Amino acid sequence: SARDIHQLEARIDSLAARNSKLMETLKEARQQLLALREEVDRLGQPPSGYGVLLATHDDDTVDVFTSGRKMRLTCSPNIDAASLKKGQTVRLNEALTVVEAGTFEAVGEISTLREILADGHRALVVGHADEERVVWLADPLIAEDLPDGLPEALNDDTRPRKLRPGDSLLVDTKAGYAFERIPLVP
Amino acid sequence: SARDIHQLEARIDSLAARNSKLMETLKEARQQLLALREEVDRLGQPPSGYGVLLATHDDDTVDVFTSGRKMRLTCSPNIDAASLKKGQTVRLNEALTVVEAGTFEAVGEISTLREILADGHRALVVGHADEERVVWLADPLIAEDLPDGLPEALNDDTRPRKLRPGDSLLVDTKAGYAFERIPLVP
Amino acid sequence: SARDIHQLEARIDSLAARNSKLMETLKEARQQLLALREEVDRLGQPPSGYGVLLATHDDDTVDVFTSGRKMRLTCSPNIDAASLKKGQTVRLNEALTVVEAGTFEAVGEISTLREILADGHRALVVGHADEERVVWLADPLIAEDLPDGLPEALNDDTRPRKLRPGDSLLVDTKAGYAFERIPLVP
Amino acid sequence: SARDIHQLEARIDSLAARNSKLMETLKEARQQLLALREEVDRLGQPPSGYGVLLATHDDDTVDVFTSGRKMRLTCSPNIDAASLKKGQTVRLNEALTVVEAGTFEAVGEISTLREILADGHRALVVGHADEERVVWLADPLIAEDLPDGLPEALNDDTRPRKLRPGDSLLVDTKAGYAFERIPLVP
Amino acid sequence: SARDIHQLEARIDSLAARNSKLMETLKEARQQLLALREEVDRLGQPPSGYGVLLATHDDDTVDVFTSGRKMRLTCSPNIDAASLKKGQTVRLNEALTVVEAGTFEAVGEISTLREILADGHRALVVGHADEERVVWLADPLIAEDLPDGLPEALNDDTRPRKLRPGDSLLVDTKAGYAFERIPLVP
Amino acid sequence: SARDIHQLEARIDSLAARNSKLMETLKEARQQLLALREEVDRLGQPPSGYGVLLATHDDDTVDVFTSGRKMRLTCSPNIDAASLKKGQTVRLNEALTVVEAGTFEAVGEISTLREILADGHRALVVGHADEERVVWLADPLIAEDLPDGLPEALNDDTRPRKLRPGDSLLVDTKAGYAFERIPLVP
Repeated sequence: SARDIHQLEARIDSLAARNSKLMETLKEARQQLLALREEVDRLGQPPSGYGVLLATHDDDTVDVFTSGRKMRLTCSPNIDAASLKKGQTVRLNEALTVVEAGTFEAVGEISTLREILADGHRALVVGHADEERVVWLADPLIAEDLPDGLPEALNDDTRPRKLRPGDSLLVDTKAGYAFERIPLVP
Repeated sequence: SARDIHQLEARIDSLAARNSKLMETLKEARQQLLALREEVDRLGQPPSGYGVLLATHDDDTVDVFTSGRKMRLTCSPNIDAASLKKGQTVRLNEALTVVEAGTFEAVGEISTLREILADGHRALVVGHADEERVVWLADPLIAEDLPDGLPEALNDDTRPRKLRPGDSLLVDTKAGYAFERIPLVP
Repeated sequence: SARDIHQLEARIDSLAARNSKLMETLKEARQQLLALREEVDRLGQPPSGYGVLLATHDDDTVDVFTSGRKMRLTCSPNIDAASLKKGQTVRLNEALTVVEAGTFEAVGEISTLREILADGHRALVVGHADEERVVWLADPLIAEDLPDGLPEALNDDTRPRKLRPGDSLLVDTKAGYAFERIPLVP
Repeated sequence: SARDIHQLEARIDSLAARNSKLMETLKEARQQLLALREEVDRLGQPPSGYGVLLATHDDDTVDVFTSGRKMRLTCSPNIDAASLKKGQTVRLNEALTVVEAGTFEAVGEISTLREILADGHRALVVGHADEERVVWLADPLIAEDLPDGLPEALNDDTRPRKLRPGDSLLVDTKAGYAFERIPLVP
Repeated sequence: SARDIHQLEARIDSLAARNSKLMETLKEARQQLLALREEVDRLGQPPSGYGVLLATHDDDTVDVFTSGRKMRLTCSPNIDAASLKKGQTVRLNEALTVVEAGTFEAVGEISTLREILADGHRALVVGHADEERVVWLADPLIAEDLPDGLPEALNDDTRPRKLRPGDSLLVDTKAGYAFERIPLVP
Repeated sequence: SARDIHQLEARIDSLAARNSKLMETLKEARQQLLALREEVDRLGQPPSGYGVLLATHDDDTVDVFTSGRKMRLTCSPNIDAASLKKGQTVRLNEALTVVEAGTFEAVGEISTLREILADGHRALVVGHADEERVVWLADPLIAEDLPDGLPEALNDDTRPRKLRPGDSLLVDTKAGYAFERIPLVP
């Protein structure tokens, strides 16, 4: 027979055609993604401002505290929402839209703390003119595996301990955070 | 005339399984380009303001306290018309229109409580250097079912009670509320 | 005669015509007013800000004090400019245009008062760090039929009196107002 | 043929007095729709700013002090180019252009007067905690015809005088003026 | 010959033409300048703001300090850059662009000064609550021909001297300037 | 026929030297209209912001401190990549993009130095009333080649040294740095 031959020579074209047009739509999608993901680094571009991170949400939002208010902010793709730590300094572009995580604020108000609260997250800190406030503790100061502390009879060690009613802390009253311990010798 | 039909059946059987390896990788391209495009499509929609709740109105409206000032603004169809409590933190969108309820601002100044006021609603508190301001109390400080306390002849106070003058309670002098009590120890 | 009949049948049409077109222009004016006055309630719509009222004018203006300056502000139709009392919290829409009157600011700075002034409107109040300032008194504290006083030998009454050099007042140093008396037990 | 003419004379006499009841109610519609439309047409024109007057210039210009800062701006044709006195309240329109004179800011800080100054224009006053600032005086404190005083050997001072050091006078340290004297009593 | 005559009658036109068109281009330039220089007085027009002059550059720019930041600002033609004195109140139009020079600030914070620095330009002033700060000195207080000082035994002269560890100064802590001496008598 | 040729040679010789007096004054018009137009063309280009330098990044970026806040922004491909020192006063254009090094903010608060810190980068200084803050030090306070000092048994300290606790050093607590040291004398 001579109809089968013409029936195949027709399927081969009906398949070469679907192969030309598919190979192209991929290039179109792989060009498209390299553009969208080039866009996401355009988001992390300077000039950018800095807020403290108050708390994490489930739906990829953050309570950040920036420019003096509590804001609830959408963050970038590029940023890993699990590994965001309470009270860490984040970065943010024009329209606020988070784009990095960062150290902890390292400079500022010192105040001595008077006790840790039932919560286990908040301190009674006492600032400078016998002023008392209640801050959140930056995850790093209640942190899981922090050494007992040991006594105070092999003198000044200052290496990282769990928190004592005595220590001096670096805080941001404006925000609501503790941040780090400090050696004082009074 | 029979090799002709192998050739064909062999170009075919070869394309249709290149056609199906592409089918499958183009699927897994669209599925990454569409999950990314929604994340980015979310970053477009503006962020959220937060503010303290100052009083319900027999209107639809509320007196909140947002980016510094005392404003009166409407609620969205979807939140509990009047069953949010005086002085809780709420969320607010771009055009300023409440949309959630929340916790209780839980960090801030500590004052002592000079005496609850005339009408059982305001307190007169003394701040950090003696200066006396008069604050609204927020519901869970005067809710209906709070134990009279007993006098103090067994020790421990950590558990909910009616406000006795003397108590150190926490307060946001720029907004006007007190928000929770503090387990004092000397 | 047959000219009079045609002369009336012509006046009746010349009057039926003026009656069709008048009945319509009214509907046009009564629709127009229901739109203008619907607009005036669109003005009192949320989101809205709140200022203190300094003093009233003849030509429907107010000296209000909102967001930190003195402003001379036009108010809404809906508003009864003679029932406005010096130092009364008003409300204001987007472009500042008053739209309600209201209670009295109820929370804030307590200070004690050292004397009323020859004016009979202004006080020497003495705040917290032996700081002295001079506020306007909210009409309610010099009000006409304020019961005299009587001594203090049937003890604590705290029901409304005329104002003593003793009492503690709720003020807004920012604005310049007193607002209410307070029972301090001392 | 005579009933015909009653009928007519009776349709007429009936319309022309429906025509005149409408005439009159449409009048009283236009008279409410036009009195309202002017009130609303007024709410369009922007509100007014206020500021203190810092010094006449032999130009047309004044150095006033408005939304917090110290600006120099023109006067409107219609106010008396030179006859307004150093440090009185003035009104200002949207494009900042003075338009009125006013009273004297009548409420604020109270300082004592340490000694009038070198040139007879500035005072050195001590504020509420001991800081000493140096303020301009406003005309009615150094105007030309003020009683030399008398020593004090009969009591009551409430009447206009030349400033004796000691006198507590009232002042607006962020703007720089003093504004009026105060009856002391011990 | 008759070709020379036609050769001159042609140069005279070729020169009358260059004379018509030149006389016009001048009017065009002299009209243009009277417009540009009319523009430069339109720049010094009210409403205008007031900054302190920090330091002068060579390239017609200034470090002024206005509205709380340090700014490097271009000034107008009309203004003589080498007659600008460190710490002199300047004026500035809408877009900041200097347009006058001025007196010195005249009112403000008094503090006594503990010493002049090795620099010879900066003082250790000491403000009110035993607060120490370090200001630039307005040229006028280290000025070249400042008479000596002399002892203090022909009593209070107050007439202009060179600066002592004793005197009280008028300063702007916000800017960083001293400005003038003051005769206190304690 | 010969007067004809004087006439001509005399109109010519007269125009061509009016033509050359204009030539020359039009030159001196263009030369003033173009030197002015460039001065004015400069006043168009926006002014400059300044801010403190908070830390180099192994990116291309810096953490500066500008119009009050703490931002991270890029450098102009012409300033020294990372050989600018921590906490020096840089300048910034309109779109906020650094463009220069500068001196050292030389005026401000004076504090005493309690003890240099753990990692030799932050100090803990006490301020003016007793509050203690923790500040970044700016290169020249801890650069490499600074004399150990010697003890105090001959006098005069004015010359560069390593920071001994006690020293009064200047500092800008809102930004975070200290900046230079002060020759103390009791």
